[PDB]
Amino acid sequence: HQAISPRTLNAWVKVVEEKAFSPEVIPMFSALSEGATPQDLNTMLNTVGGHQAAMQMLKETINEEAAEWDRLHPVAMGPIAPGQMREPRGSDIAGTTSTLQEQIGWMTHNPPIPVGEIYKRWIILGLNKIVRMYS
Amino acid sequence: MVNPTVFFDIAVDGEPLGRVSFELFADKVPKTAENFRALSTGEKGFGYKGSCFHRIIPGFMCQGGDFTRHNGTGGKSIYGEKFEDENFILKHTGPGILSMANAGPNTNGSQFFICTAKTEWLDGKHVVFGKVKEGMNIVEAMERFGSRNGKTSKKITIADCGQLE
Repeated sequence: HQAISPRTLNAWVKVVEEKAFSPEVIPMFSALSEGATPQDLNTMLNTVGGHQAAMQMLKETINEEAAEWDRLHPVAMGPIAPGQMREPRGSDIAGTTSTLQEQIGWMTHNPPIPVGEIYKRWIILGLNKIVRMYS
Repeated sequence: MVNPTVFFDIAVDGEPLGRVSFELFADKVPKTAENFRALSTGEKGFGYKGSCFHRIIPGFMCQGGDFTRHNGTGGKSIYGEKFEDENFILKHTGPGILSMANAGPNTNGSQFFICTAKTEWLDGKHVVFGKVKEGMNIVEAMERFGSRNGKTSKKITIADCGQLE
């Protein structure tokens, strides 16, 4: 495990500066986030300065998706079996109430809960919302 | 006495295994003790009699109390609603501790567990409310019907239960 690189981040900043919120940001965002943890995803999003209204549209979609997740994945009765992890909640998938080895476990278990891929899908839906508004 | 004592007569696929009794710490967690006591007597018209230990993890705990769905997704308290974590004064100090199962803070219903080891990491997450008095060896026996993921290999039932005195 290595957190997302400065060079990857530089390229994502370059994408976001020029291409508006044009459709083309979506495929770039997907290429640059391959194998990201939720922390990585937040780190890419954090780099975006300004575009505050757009950023808020994305957050609203994330918030909506996290609550849907929670509804479709109720928490099992605990206590958690030793050698195991709590199933993730929406907030954990979005990285706000989870930590990194917390995120990596899920992504490695048998079978895995790919918390990065799930949060990526949410982000993608929020970017589509942004693109339909502005372009 | 201030602290009630409750008994379970455990059966394994219909056959008698043995009795376990518990001290309920009403003097520290009266609301949570009363819940389990009343569910043990059947006095509210529902309760533990006939229900199963649906999840048994050797070297950890035996869990039961889901008398509404029999599989861990049900159970109900005597209060007409899930109820708050009363306190976390008492600790999970070893075999025999009796504690509330839950699905998050302040979600107690009827599910409970009996520890078969020290499970200190549970302190502040599950409300401890009693302890096994007689029949630890029966709990230890029950443990042999469990598995790593908790699936039991035979039906482990509370064939009868009630209050002693």
